[PDB]
Amino acid sequence: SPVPEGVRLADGPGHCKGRVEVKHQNQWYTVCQTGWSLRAAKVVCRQLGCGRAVLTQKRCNKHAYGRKPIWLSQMSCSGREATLQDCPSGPWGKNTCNHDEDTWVECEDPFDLRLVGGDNLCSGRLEVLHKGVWGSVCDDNWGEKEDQVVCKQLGCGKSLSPSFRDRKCYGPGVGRIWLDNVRCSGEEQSLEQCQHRFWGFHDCTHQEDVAVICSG
Amino acid sequence: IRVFAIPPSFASIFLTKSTKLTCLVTDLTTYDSVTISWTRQNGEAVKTHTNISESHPNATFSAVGEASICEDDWNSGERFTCTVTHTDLPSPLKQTISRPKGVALHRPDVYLLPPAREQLNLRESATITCLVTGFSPADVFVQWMQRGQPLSPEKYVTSAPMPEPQAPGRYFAHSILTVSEEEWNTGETYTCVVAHEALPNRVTERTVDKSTGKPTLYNVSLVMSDTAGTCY
Amino acid sequence: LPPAREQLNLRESATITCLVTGFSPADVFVQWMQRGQPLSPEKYVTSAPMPEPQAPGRYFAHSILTVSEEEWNTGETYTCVVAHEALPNRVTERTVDKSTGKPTLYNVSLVM
Amino acid sequence: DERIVLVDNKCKCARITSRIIRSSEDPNEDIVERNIRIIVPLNNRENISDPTSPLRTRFVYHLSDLCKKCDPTEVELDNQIVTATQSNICTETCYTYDRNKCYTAVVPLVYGGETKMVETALTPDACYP
Ligand SMILES: *[C@@H]1O[C@H](CO)[C@@H](O[C@@H]2O[C@H](CO)[C@@H](O)[C@H](O)[C@H]2NC(C)=O)[C@H](O)[C@H]1NC(C)=O
Ligand SMILES: *[C@@H]1O[C@H](CO)[C@@H](O)[C@H](O)[C@H]1NC(C)=O
Ligand SMILES: [Ca+2]
Ligand SMILES: [Ca+2]
Repeated sequence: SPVPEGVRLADGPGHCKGRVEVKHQNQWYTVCQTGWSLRAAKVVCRQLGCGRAVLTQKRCNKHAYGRKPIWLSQMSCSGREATLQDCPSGPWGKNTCNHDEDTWVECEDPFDLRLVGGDNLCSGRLEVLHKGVWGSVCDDNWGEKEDQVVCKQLGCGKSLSPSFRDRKCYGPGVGRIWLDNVRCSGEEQSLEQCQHRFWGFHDCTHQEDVAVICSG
Repeated sequence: IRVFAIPPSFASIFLTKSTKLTCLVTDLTTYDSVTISWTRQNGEAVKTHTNISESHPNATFSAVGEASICEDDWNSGERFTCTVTHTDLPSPLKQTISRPKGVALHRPDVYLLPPAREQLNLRESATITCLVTGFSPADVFVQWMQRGQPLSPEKYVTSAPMPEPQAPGRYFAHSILTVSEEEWNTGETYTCVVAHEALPNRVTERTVDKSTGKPTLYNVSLVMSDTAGTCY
Repeated sequence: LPPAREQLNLRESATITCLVTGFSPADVFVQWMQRGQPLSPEKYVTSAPMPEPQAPGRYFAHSILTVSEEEWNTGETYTCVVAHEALPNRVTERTVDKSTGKPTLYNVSLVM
Repeated sequence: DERIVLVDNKCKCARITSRIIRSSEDPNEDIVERNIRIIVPLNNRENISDPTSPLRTRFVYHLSDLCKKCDPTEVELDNQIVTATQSNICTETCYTYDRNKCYTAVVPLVYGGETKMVETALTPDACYP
């Protein structure tokens, strides 16, 4: 049986949304396996690295030009397993695609962060990308532990504890306060891996923002 | 011969994300000469999916036939009908289905009732109750969870909506979950997820636990000071 | 089941549940009486027998009566008389009230 | 370690903890305890952002509006992820000040005739500009 070389998610806005297109040896075709739970969508999203699977559904075919043939094996995958290579597949046989429907999948935008307002980077206001928008992080709880996690992710070195005397050189923000009550205990790898309140809910003002100055 | 055609409720639409139509046929004799057909309002045919189940104690056969049409056509108000032909029946049967229109939307309330005190003295089992009420129309989906993982369906039973005697146009339903007494005394947590069309976000959640219930002790303490004008 | 406290807090009505299980065969009749006087059939809604998935051969049902908040607060009593052939006297009763519960305490401390 | 914090309000300085004590040995005879700790200010005024407001000598503490949850949570349904409303109940008065917050005011300053309004610090230290 063919081994998937990759997934591309064509016919969708960007490459984190669209129709599931398994790369068959040489020419590739669309797949409509039954029991398409979110577990397989999570592995599909992890193939591209977009982020977390949010939704999967099969859409009615009304002159959608589904020229791509269909596969002949199932892909029962536990979701916590590795790439599509390491999940069992049926021994060829017939297809489970009775109703002619395309499989849809909706991944999420990847995370990103930066410092704005500081010279030669490694300093300034904190902006985090989510839902395709940048925003500020509240300073209600900003311990020294929460400062070093941001610094190493951008490779700016250990923070030098600049206090608030030089934190007035960046000013306030205008964007939405995405994060609040951030509590980072361990190093982890990303700020999103910490415990926060929620995306979009806060009790802060643009005057109270977070400024992080690393070594550089 | 009896033919039942159930429409797809919004509860199925929420989870399956697919609108399918089923025409249950009961008391069938010859399954080699039957045809489950689905047609639109003009006469166009729709591709069907007929599956024949196993045998029955009363020497009858059950016919299950799925027809799939996506929600854009169905929610617009178009009418469908089911036809079952049999070589023993001189005339094919016609059963039509469609979704009603013109009903107001009222937000439902969620109530969780802890188990009775006189039940846990037997050291046998407990019973938690999830109550949803005052909602229109009569469509509701209730599912229980524990630690973020769905429970086995048997552990709980959900009933159909019933009218409310004191308020016209409003209904209610119930859900019952059974758990061990030692599990409840340990301090595990449970969750009742309720979905209805009239909710602001379409999904609501409540949680019950032994610790956060009715306390026997109310150790209230009040401290007065003339200098503590701020609290960290 | 005593009525929900939050339902009373919002001050519309109260919900009294009569949960009866563990009877066989499927033959049960529940009624609602207040102060020894049976209430009208239009006061409660009666469920229907249906098998218990856990233990086969057992059926169960329930009945709910809505009461006014002031009527519930005034201290009126309610009961759920049940009838079953297997019962010794064919009549069993369970009764609750507002006072039905366990006595609480208040260890108030005032630090002047 | 044996207590769990439910609410940690700062405006009303209210804190509620719950704990189960294994009294005796029967599992059905363990008491559930609820502790409430309230610190009341005797010098703060009606409006904490206006020094001219009169003094406050009446405090009301509703426990139904204190132990309330108002933040949508994520729920997995094996086919999608949805946001769920915790409570349906969701202008509150702040009795005491908050350390994590800054309180400022506008005051007229006259010198040589000209009047220069300047931002003040009602709180002693709080945060810095
Ligand atoms: C308590 O004091 C505040 C501050 O004076 C009042 O809110 C201010 O109202 C003025 C106009 O009257 C605005 O210029 C300020 O922007 C307001 N402050 C804020 C933070 O927005 C508030 O109305 C007072 N409360 C009462 C009950 O009088
Ligand atoms: C009363 O307070 C004391 C401590 O001051 C505590 O030991 C006792 O348990 C409290 N009473 C109750 C009924 O909780
Ligand atoms: Ca702050
Ligand atoms: Ca905060």
